[PDB]
Amino acid sequence: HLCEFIEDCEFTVLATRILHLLGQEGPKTNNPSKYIRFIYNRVVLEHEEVRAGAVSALAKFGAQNEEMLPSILVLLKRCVMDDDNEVRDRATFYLNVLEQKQKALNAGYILN
Amino acid sequence: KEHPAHERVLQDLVMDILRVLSTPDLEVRKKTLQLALDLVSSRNVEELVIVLKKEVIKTNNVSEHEDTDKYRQLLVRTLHSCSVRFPDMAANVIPVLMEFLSDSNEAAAADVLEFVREAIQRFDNLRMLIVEKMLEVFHAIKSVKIYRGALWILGEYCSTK
Repeated sequence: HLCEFIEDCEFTVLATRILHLLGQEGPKTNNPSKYIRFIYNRVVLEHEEVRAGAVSALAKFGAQNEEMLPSILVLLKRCVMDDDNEVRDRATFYLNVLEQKQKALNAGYILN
Repeated sequence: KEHPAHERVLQDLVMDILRVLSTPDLEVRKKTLQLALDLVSSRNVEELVIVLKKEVIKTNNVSEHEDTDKYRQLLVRTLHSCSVRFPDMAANVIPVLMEFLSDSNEAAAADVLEFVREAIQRFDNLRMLIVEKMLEVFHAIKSVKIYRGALWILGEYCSTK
């Protein structure tokens, strides 16, 4: 309900809060395809900023992986990628950051 | 124009004609600009450029742009193209300056466009000055646009360690 409605019940501000929370929660509650499905959408919206949250939430999530995620988790960041300079940069950088640590290690430091 | 035997001169006479444009009507003007761009094998250029600069001054003036603004953007496009081909010069520096003066996004977008481009183009030298120029501009200024500007530039970085 939240997901859907909020989508078409708007307000960016809400998203900030919820994002943050969601950010922690991920794969302890599974339903991956859906959740992904959502996540993509959330990003769908413009705003470098709106887009950005899906990646950040993801870090706790990614790290944990779910009912299918690690392989693919690795595949995805690749599949979804962006320019728009500082938006480019965000993709690049997260990557670059990613680039910079053994992704397993990477996850551990950053997450905390 | 498909008199592709296309004589030198003719291209050249344009400016004269173009002068008339100062008695505006953008829409007409606009048609001109496209038209204009074409002839230049990166030449009859300077005289023009100069003239452009004249335009530029003219553009300053006191203005109450409403139509001409548009023109400016266009001009810049028209202008942009040339440069690609060309080796260009001080004139260009001036845009940079000019741009600093200005206050609306579309230009920033162009600028940015330039950011991109230039990032590709790198013969560099100019940039550095400009970067300086910019440094001034920057010091000299505040805004989201700027704020954004900083970001990329910052991103860019080099010397004066």
